Amino acid sequence: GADDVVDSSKSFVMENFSSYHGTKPGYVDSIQKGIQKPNYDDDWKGFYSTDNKYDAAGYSVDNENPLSGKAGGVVKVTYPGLTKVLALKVDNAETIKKELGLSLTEPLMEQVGTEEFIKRFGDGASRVVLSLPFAEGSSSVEYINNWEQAKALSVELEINFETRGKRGQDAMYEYMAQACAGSCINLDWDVIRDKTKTKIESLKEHGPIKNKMSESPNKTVSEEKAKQYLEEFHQTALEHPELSELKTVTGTNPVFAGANYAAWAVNVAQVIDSETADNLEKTTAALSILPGIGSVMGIADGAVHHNTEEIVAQSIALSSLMVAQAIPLVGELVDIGFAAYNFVESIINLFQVVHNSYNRPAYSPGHKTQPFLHDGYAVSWNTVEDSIIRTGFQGESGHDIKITAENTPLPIAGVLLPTIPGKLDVNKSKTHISVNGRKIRMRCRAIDGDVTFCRPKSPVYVGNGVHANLHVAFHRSSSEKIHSNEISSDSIGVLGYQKTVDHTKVNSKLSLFFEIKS
Amino acid sequence: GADDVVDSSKSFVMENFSSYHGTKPGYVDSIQKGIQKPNYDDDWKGFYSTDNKYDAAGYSVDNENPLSGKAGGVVKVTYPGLTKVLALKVDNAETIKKELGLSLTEPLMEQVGTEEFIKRFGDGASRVVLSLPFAEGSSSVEYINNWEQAKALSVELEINFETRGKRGQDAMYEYMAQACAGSCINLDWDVIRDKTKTKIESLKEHGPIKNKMSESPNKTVSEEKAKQYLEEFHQTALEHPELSELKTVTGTNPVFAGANYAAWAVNVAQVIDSETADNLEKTTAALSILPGIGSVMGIADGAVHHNTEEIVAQSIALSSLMVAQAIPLVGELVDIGFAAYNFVESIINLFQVVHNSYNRPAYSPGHKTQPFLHDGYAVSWNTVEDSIIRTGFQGESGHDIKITAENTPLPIAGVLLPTIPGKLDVNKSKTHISVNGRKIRMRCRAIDGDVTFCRPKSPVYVGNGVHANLHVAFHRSSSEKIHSNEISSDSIGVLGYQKTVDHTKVNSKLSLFFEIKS
Amino acid sequence: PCLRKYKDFCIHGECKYVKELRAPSCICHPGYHGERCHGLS
Amino acid sequence: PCLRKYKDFCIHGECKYVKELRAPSCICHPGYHGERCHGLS
Repeated sequence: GADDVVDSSKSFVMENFSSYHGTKPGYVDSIQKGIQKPNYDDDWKGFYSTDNKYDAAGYSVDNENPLSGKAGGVVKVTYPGLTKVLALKVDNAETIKKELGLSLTEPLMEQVGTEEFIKRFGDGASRVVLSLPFAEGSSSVEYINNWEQAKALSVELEINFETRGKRGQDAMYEYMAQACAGSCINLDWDVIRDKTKTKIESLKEHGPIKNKMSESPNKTVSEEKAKQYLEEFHQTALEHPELSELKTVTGTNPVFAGANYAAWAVNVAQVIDSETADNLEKTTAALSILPGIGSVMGIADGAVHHNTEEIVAQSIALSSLMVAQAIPLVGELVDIGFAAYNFVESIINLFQVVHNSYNRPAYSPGHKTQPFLHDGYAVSWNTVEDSIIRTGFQGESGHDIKITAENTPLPIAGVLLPTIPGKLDVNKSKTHISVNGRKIRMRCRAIDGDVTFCRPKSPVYVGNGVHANLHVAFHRSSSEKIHSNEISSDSIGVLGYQKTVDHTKVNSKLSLFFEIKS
Repeated sequence: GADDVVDSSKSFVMENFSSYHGTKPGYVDSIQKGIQKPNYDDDWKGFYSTDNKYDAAGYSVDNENPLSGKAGGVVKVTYPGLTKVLALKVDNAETIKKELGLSLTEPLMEQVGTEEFIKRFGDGASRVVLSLPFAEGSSSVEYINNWEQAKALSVELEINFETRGKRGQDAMYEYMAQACAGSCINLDWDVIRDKTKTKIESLKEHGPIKNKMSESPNKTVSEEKAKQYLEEFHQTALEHPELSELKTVTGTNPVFAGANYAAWAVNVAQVIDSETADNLEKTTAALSILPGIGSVMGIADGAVHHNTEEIVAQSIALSSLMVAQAIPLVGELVDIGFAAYNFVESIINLFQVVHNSYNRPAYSPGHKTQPFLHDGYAVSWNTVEDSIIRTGFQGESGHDIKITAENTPLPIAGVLLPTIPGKLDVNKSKTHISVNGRKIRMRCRAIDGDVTFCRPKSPVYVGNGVHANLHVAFHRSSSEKIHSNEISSDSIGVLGYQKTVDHTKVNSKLSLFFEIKS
Repeated sequence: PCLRKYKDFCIHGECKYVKELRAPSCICHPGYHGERCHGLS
Repeated sequence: PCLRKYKDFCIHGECKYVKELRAPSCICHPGYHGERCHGLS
């Protein structure tokens, strides 16, 4: 059954099939002459490319020093004549060979290169290239070329990061930022490096800073008393004119509090030692497994708040001055050289990794199967289809929402359902919540014509070991499709316990966003 | 296509098909004479029963006063002769009729009662009964009987709660507790009612209590200052000999702290008013949407810690005395009558609901698709199949684990994979984590022969808007099935940031439990 | 009650008093979230 | 290192020092969880 493993919708033949390849450093010039060959699944031996040059870029780092090496480049490889791209529904070679009726006793990619396979599944092309979804959470695909067929490729250079001779991996990430800059963080790290250096020296030569630097006990102390110094040093340091903009964007969000920079400074001091502090790979390595970084990065609530070269520089500068105060209080090394040197370099690298994550497309909390985590609860659509509300027909549809809580028993007061009378109304009887098997019916009631409210008949609690599934049933009386202007809200509001938000008693709202389709 | 909507594996014919039905109060005697007939989907008009008498019990409450009414009973209904149970793969009548080729212009349950349907799908029986999974998260099924065919049923009584004349719904929950008592909380609420009453009066007549009762400002005050009084009152009250056992089981867990009973007392005071305080339904209603109840229930970490009549009584007693102190400080009613009266009754009812949840079978955090929520992270198996590791064959298998974090950027240091050499080893190359589309490879390494450790090549952070999918690939060299004794660990340890647990720096472990099968 | 007492409570959403629970609510406009529909995403 | 320094750290699990991260770890026995494999579930 070829229809069982080959996704024909995504399979096709084209003239001059082109793709991209991430080229490690030192291989940029050599690869521009031809594709040449040098696991537990011998079947996938082959040359790998991708339909996305930006993803391809990601693969241009030293496999030796993966965290903080230098970048190589990206090349565009093209096949002359016709090439068949056979997209696959699975990545299990054994299962593929069975369903495709092949030699179960030989590697898969080698059979993909034989004329027998190129004849049968080739639909005309000179060679075949396997195509599998790049990864979970992406639209890009991964092209697996047969080693033999791949010598036929024509390599042309697209970008060369090493050629830009830029610090760390700046060139590489500057390139990837283009993906969205056609949120979208497109920063100039050179500028950020400049501003940071300038500010670190300015802070050091500031009266109050020096003044506070003296109040430092300067020898190892308990981390409880250390934080208190750093927090005070923080408040003081943040007063400096150079850091004016940080003082402002920082005063509101708790994540960005001085206590947070303080605990961060201490964490760093505790894990870096003379050995580590000397090596860039080793440092970045230690730093990357520490919590509280969003505090210095200005990342919280699904957003990168430190969106400018100016603020980014100010945050790193402050973090570096703090780390320098922290080292003698609980560290064990050459007290400061690290803070303005390696620490800045590693941290800059981590910022770049996280910024890259936010620039990439993604589903927000409550969308598709992504959980929405709020006030101790964790809700999400059972499946992607559940998040999709179809229209243009008369009839029912049901929607499952997984709900649970982190620990102690938390209530579920009821649920708010957006409605469009005639095209989308709540089926009051096919709608319920089941808590650990207990199917509990709900008392629904159209508050407005815009929203119905359903409340469980018997109390509903969720927690560690107590999960529930809310089943929203919709009914359509008109076979006319819902029109955009009609959509007054695109989410289902599950209500938790009663809290006090800005002086008003309201219930915790956990949102499950949906999409109207068909 | 009948095979598309009828689950034949769960379909069958049997002599004297019997099932259970939850009977509302006032209908216990009448229903024992015969099944007689009295939504948006007219198709499911019918008499509903279930294969589980305990679930059936749940449905014996006043539909009028669903939260705290009285219980009716359960009856066993049997069909004479042969009955065909046609289990269905879906609950969409329209889809069922199409695939079963029926009149799309008439209700479903009515066609299920016609001889035409009883002939075709009946496989011999006199009538057919539809069977659908009771709910999500249960093994019980729901039987939908045709109204006509159901007069043929023979009703025999199983249990009558109203006949036990027990307070609230005690009879009903005592019955349900039997489900596990063949954790398993099987309490004697009569005893708990006794002990609570005795303790409330003993506390009231205790010197220190009266002594502290006087330090009460007795008129409305800020809730900040109110808590402080209640917390002090708490510490004092907890000293009383009657509450010795509570003082002990409470001193360790933070959830059970005096601050927690204090904030609870205040919450209650703030939502109950003269109207509410007078009605049992209205009270229980208000109470049920308040957080912090696990504090008085002694529920936390997936366990009901207040497992005895004695401790349960002590907790409720203390909670009642506190609520009485709280009322004048922020309430607005007949100051106390409520606390020893209605409050105790409602709270007792809520305890019963939650205890019932823990007695019911359920998947713990990290099992099947249930998320494991720890240190800000939220991980879980992408699908149920992912949580199942098969054996008894040579070859691969892949396993997806959804990972994310509530807010700020949290790291993923790497992952610990349990292994059984020869039967289950890590496929180092088919194993990776993809963060928002970015496929990141991993450096794996057998620490022991018992566990391999994989670390991401480039740093991995997850958070609000940054999700990831860890793909563990397993390889089998022996076609011999893994034997129980061999299984030295049944979970995958995803490591988060580095914390300090009991003096040792360790990484946050988020566990995904699996099952070896086939 | 959304007119008088709970006016301006809801930011990016429509105010609807939920009688049963005796509290206002905010039906967040497309893409917004929050008790007061303060944020987008 | 599990012998000397990190002895008794792991409750219901086997201690394994993870060199890369420079810290011990506990491979929880069937059904246990926790950094120290303290709890069942």
